[PDB]
Amino acid sequence: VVDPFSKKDWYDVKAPAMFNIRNIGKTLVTRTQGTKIASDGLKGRVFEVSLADLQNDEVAFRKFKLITEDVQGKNCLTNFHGMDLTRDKMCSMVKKWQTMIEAHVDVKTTDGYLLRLFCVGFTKKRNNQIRKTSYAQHQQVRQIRKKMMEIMTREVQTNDLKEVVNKLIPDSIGKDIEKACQSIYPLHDVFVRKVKMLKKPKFELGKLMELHG
Amino acid sequence: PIKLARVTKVLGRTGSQGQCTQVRVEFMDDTSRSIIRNVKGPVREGDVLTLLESEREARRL
Amino acid sequence: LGPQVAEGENVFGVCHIFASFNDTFVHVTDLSGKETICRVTGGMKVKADRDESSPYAAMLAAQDVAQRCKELGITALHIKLRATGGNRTKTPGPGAQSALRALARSGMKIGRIEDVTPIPSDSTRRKGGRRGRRL
Amino acid sequence: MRAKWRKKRMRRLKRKRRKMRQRSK
Amino acid sequence: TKKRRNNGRAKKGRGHVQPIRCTNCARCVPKDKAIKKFVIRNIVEAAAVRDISEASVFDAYVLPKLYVKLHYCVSCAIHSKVVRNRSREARKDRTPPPRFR
RNA sequence: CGCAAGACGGACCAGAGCGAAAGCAUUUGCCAAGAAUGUUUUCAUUAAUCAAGAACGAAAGUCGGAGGUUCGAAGACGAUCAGAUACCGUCGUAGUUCCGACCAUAAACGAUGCCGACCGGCGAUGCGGCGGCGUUAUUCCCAUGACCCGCCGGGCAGCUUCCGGGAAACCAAAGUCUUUGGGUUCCGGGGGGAGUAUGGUUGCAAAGCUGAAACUUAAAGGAAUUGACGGAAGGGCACCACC
Ligand SMILES: [Mg+2]
Ligand SMILES: [Mg+2]
Ligand SMILES: [Mg+2]
Ligand SMILES: [Mg+2]
Ligand SMILES: [Mg+2]
Ligand SMILES: [Mg+2]
Ligand SMILES: [Mg+2]
Ligand SMILES: [Mg+2]
Ligand SMILES: [Mg+2]
Ligand SMILES: [Mg+2]
Ligand SMILES: [Mg+2]
Ligand SMILES: [Mg+2]
Ligand SMILES: [Mg+2]
Ligand SMILES: [Mg+2]
Ligand SMILES: [Mg+2]
Ligand SMILES: [Mg+2]
Ligand SMILES: [Mg+2]
Ligand SMILES: [Mg+2]
Ligand SMILES: [Mg+2]
Ligand SMILES: [Mg+2]
Ligand SMILES: [Mg+2]
Ligand SMILES: [Mg+2]
Ligand SMILES: [Mg+2]
Ligand SMILES: [Zn+2]
Repeated sequence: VVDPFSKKDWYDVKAPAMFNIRNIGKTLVTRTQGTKIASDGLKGRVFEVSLADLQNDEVAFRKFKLITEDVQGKNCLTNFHGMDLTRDKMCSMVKKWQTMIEAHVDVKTTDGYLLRLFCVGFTKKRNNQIRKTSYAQHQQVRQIRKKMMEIMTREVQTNDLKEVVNKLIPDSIGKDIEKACQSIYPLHDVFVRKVKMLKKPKFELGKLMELHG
Repeated sequence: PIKLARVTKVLGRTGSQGQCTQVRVEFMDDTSRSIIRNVKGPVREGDVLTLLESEREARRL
Repeated sequence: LGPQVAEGENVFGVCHIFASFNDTFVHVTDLSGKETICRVTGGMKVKADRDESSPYAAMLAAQDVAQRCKELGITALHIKLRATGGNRTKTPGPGAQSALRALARSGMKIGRIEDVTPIPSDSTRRKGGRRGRRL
Repeated sequence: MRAKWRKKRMRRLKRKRRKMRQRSK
Repeated sequence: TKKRRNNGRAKKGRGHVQPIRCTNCARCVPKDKAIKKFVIRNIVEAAAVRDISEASVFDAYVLPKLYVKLHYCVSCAIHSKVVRNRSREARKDRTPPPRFR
């Protein structure tokens, strides 16, 4: 009868200054009829963007969740809300004749952002190894998991969210964990695979404007 | 568009009763191109086939 | 009626393809997945319960949704392929591949493909009992 | 007859006897 | 008359193994006895590969793969012909079939 | 995009590990227990198997409380069918989950009691210990982790053998048996009646343990062989098959 898309308007959504590419696409929202404000419905939206769409030379199997925080006149301004890996990367990392070690921590940044970090690693077969399996004993697994937890804790609570995302973009935490765990048992495919937002500070416009420039 | 192709090699006999023939065909316009086709009727090497739709490919045996 | 975008740049959306063994869904949303552009199911095309999951119905639904979203101004689509998941099968239905190919036929640009089938770490008891479905 | 169902029939018959052959009687 | 020395399962030096559910019929079958199959395939089929490679916005964009673990009971494995009966002498041979060309 | 409840810990997960057996898989902490290996420590026969008597004992079931997501006996429907009171589909009650009391039964199986000695090879695998060129990490050094080549001791198994057994299938034990004796516990005597009746005993109940006879019958049964069949698998042929 009446077209619902004649009352729709298009907005442009921006990524924070941390990433090179800023325009991450567009979005749609119904105009304000006085009952419902378009801004209220516009906020709180989550976008999963591949890292290759945010940085030119970075990998594509790492995705970032960005949440709209403020609207500035046809310019939605987002903030970091999460990070994850693609399904096929995780499915191809897990193999049958090796050991997998996983760890998770809850760390609060200096600016109030509470994060939950997950890390995963796999035992690596030796170059001249003849034995089919590469299994780590339980005590070695516990040592490796503790080494993961301490490294993940020491790289978040000291820094703030802006530096945390900077470390997450190339995933230097995984490289540090992999290097530190060489003596216990060699590990490959070490990554921080998921990051969750647990508690946010009170919303501040100045913080967002500094985050976007 | 309609394309012409040349039969390069006869592969085998397909079909429930073996009525169809599986062959390899190369396009006249682009000699590099080659696909696998199912043909109805007697066909040998060197025949020219008229492909009304040249994108489809057949599951070889 | 749509975004003001230059010819060079492509407007992106997300296409959720739900391929079951009984029905097929092609859904188009914005990048946040909160706004629906067009949703067409395989049961709208064929007036029979047999052919809802057929490749033909999926092909028709893909063309319908492609035309509808091309009207509004979306030229490229990201693909989120989904199976039924849960306790049941993880294998996509027979309509997913045909729907995706038809969506490519209609001139739509294809973004990144991603599997989004829900996978439990462990779940409730599956329907059927100890001896399974005896047909 | 399957031995399991034969055993079940014997048990049901014994229960029926026990109900009829009351200890009070 | 025992048909197999290992009783058709892989249970050695333990009492109980937790059961899983057949992918086909949802029957409860012990994990060691069940027939497992790891399937790694392409999301798009052969023709769809060529159809999609032209319509993609990226250059040499690699299509994602599908990884599935399938569990079958004996009846479903036999009926689907993923497992067949063999000769009395050939039953002992437990080398996987030569799929590598 | 969030919230709430309950149940389960995928992939990694293996003819791998632990436990007397039932059985045991998210992280961390605490508590007590244990096998194996190392030992130029200590006691000095303290040992093996076991009537009586005890602890534990899947699932289902019973009695009280707490929760009830999923599944789901019974039940109500829709289909199928000559007929279905079944298989299939929609719902759904006990139950499935936790605590406290009962129940003591499974193809509870390696269908194979425990302790000890002897009797062929081979390659792996898990734990502990010992020895040795050489690659890697702890920026240097030993030393300790990851690999590599060996040896010893327990453990789960595998391949091979005219060791020898057996009716054979098969078994390095199911061998060392008419060339018959290492110790010890339980237990069988053609097939049915029948694990039934009765007595005793335990339990709230369901039922558990012990457990006959009258009568009837010339076979029942094990392993293997050749055929015939199969709504079992794979090949081949035929215009009295098809295309
Ligand atoms: Mg249907
Ligand atoms: Mg339907
Ligand atoms: Mg059947
Ligand atoms: Mg038999
Ligand atoms: Mg058992
Ligand atoms: Mg098997
Ligand atoms: Mg043991
Ligand atoms: Mg797990
Ligand atoms: Mg006793
Ligand atoms: Mg119980
Ligand atoms: Mg119970
Ligand atoms: Mg109760
Ligand atoms: Mg139900
Ligand atoms: Mg018994
Ligand atoms: Mg058994
Ligand atoms: Mg027994
Ligand atoms: Mg050994
Ligand atoms: Mg061990
Ligand atoms: Mg060792
Ligand atoms: Mg004797
Ligand atoms: Mg007798
Ligand atoms: Mg005739
Ligand atoms: Mg004819
Ligand atoms: Zn099955």
